[PDB]
Amino acid sequence: INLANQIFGYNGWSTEVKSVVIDFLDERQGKFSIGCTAIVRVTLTSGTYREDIGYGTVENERRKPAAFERAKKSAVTDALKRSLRGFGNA
Amino acid sequence: INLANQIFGYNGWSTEVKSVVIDFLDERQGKFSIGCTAIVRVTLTSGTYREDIGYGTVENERRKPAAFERAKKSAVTDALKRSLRGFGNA
Amino acid sequence: INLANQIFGYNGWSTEVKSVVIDFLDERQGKFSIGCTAIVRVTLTSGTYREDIGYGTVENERRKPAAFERAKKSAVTDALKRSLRGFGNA
Amino acid sequence: INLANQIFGYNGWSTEVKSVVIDFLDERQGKFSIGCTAIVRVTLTSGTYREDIGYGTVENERRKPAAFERAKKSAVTDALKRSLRGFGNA
Amino acid sequence: INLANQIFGYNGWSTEVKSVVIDFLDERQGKFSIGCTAIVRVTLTSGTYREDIGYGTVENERRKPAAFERAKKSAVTDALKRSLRGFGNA
Amino acid sequence: INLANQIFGYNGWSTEVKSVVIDFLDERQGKFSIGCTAIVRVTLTSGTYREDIGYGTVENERRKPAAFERAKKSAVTDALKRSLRGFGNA
Amino acid sequence: INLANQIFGYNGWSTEVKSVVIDFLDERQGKFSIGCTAIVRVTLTSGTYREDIGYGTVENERRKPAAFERAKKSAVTDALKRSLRGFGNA
Amino acid sequence: INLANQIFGYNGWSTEVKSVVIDFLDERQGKFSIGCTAIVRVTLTSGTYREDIGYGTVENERRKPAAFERAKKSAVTDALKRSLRGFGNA
Amino acid sequence: INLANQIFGYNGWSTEVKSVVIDFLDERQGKFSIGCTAIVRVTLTSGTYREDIGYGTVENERRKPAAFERAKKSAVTDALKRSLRGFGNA
Amino acid sequence: INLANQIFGYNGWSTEVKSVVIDFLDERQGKFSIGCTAIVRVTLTSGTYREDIGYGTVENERRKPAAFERAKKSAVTDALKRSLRGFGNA
Repeated sequence: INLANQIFGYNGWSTEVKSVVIDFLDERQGKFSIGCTAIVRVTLTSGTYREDIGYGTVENERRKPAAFERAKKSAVTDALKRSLRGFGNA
Repeated sequence: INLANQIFGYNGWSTEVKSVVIDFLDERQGKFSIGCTAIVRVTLTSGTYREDIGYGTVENERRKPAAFERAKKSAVTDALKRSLRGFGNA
Repeated sequence: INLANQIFGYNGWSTEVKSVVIDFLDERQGKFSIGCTAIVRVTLTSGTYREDIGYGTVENERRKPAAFERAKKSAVTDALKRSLRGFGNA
Repeated sequence: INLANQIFGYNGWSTEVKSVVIDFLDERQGKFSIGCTAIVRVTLTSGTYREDIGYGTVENERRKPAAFERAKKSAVTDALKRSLRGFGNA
Repeated sequence: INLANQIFGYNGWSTEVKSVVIDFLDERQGKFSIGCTAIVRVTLTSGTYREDIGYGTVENERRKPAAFERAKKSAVTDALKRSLRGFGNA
Repeated sequence: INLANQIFGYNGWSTEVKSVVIDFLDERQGKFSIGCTAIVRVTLTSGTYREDIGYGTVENERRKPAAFERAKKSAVTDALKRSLRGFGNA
Repeated sequence: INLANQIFGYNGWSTEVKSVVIDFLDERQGKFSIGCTAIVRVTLTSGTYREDIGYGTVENERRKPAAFERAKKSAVTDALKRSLRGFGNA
Repeated sequence: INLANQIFGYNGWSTEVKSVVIDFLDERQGKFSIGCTAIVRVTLTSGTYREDIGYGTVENERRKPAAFERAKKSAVTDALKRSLRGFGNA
Repeated sequence: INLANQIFGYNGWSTEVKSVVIDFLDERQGKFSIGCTAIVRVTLTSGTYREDIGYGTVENERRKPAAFERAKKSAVTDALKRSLRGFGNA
Repeated sequence: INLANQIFGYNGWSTEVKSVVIDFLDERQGKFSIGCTAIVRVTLTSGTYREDIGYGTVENERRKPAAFERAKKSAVTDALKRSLRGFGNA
């Protein structure tokens, strides 16, 4: 993630999470196999964006952190997917 | 997709997903046959937009990654359809 | 479709799929006879727009590819309706 | 329609279908008597719009997609209604 | 209506149908007695406007053109009501 | 009503029917005793708006023009109430 | 109300009825004891507003003008409440 | 309230009633013990704005002026809370 | 609260209660243990806004002022949470 | 959070809680295990924004401050994730 804040400047690239929505909710023998779709929209200092969508899922999560960490992995998967789409080296 | 970044500038073309919708969900013998339609937008450096619409489907997906890669691959095929429709070589 | 990119410049005309809506869904003998209507508004550089409506239909599509095909054919019909509606030769 | 492109310029008038709605749906002995109401808004190069309301109908069309052409005829008769209301010869 | 196009410039007055609503629906011995209220706003070239509303009703219409000409007569009656409301001779 | 067009210029004052709302509906022995509240807003050439509310009610109307003249009379009495509020003599 | 037109100019003080809501409806021995709440904002020529809220109620109204004079009296008393709020003598 | 009109100018301080919400309704032995919340803002001639909420409650109000106190006393106490919040002496 | 007006200018800060919401309603033998969530946004004269979220609760309140607790507990808690977040001494 | 006020100026960064929503509510042996997601958006003086989401959970909270603590500490965890994502040292 810091590689992005390294290719662009400390005030070069921005983030605006459009929508983060739940896909399903499971209760099978206490397992919570749930996923989420997140759409972040980066904005370089040149006013060029790269909106995309990423997914984040968790399988068992008995303690009920299934809604805890799914959000962060989904959001960071989308940040990685934006770099995959463009700005691979610049 | 990288060819689009090659033909345009590194800050020449953009992407604005505005409509990701899942149409049907199946439960047949555990298999999930689901589809998704994605509509994106592009603010080109010259301010021209080749909006379009793409579709992606998955047949069995026993582990339920059906809702996982449907969105990503629908978005990528719709971005490909954007090149297919307009900007054939430029 | 490429003739539109030819009679105009590579950045001459635009496209904005305003509304794609499906009308019905059939299951008679496992056949899916479904049709959708789509509205688009191409935009010339001068700013003139041409809004239309286009309908795309499929008859049997037993393995349910209808949703995949309906959008593409509706968009193609919509664009042809634009071409006949205006800018026939310029 | 081409006569309108003749009196005006190739980039003189516009078109905007913003309200296309379906009043009823009949299945009398398989026949589909359905109608639709469409509202267009043409815009001259001088900026003087002209918005009216046009209606179309179909009587039998035992083919299930009787919705295929209703929109087209409603829109064209609504454009004809715009021609009738104003700009009769210019 | 052509008298309005005569007193005003061909590009002098404009028109936009704000709302077109259906009051009721009757099925008495197959006869349809239905009415609509239409609100249009006209706009002179000087920027002044004259909003008003009009009503159009049909009694029997056994063929069911009851929804066919109700809208046209409502819009016509309401433009006439605008003419009587203001711009009587200029 | 014409006195308003006389004290102001033909292009001095305007009118904007903001909202017409039907309070109730009656069916007693076929008689329709119904009313409506119309809120119009006028605008002088000096940009001084005068918004108000008026009401028109019918008592019997066996033929059912009860929804026909209620709206027009309500709009008229509200336009009159606007003059009662301000612009009495100017 | 005319005193407000006297203290200010003929085009100095404006009115904008923003929210008229009736809270309840009674049918007790046919008598209608109903109330209405009206919120309007006035505007001086100096671009200073003075928003408030007033209430108009009626008790018996056997003829059912209960919905007739409620709005008029609510708007009147709310304008009076604006006068009490500010512009007491100017 | 007049002290506010004294500390600032006659056209220096404004009022914008934003949200009046009725909390509940009581019918106990005909007594109406009801409360209301009013959110208003004031605007100073310098462009600064103070926004707050105020609550008004009534216990018995056998005659049912309970809704009458909503329009007056809740707004009054919220306006007082605005002065409490700021501009205590200037 | 007055200390914030003291470090700031008399017209330097602003308050905007964005959202006051009820969380729950409890009726325990007359007790009302309810809490409310208030999000307010402040704005300094330098155009530097600062949003946050505050909470205010009441335990027994047999007299039912449990709804009025707001602007006296919850909103002032948000005013204090904003002060804690930033502008600790300036 | 004060460290952010140290690296940036007293009027350098901002905060805007765009959406806080509670995920679930548990009533197990009186204990409440609830979670909340908050989306804040910091804004630097240079018009650069870190939009992000964070989560806050509470397990037992028998007294029911569960809806009280989560709102504050989830927003705090998410403002911390702001620094975790960007502006590591500046």
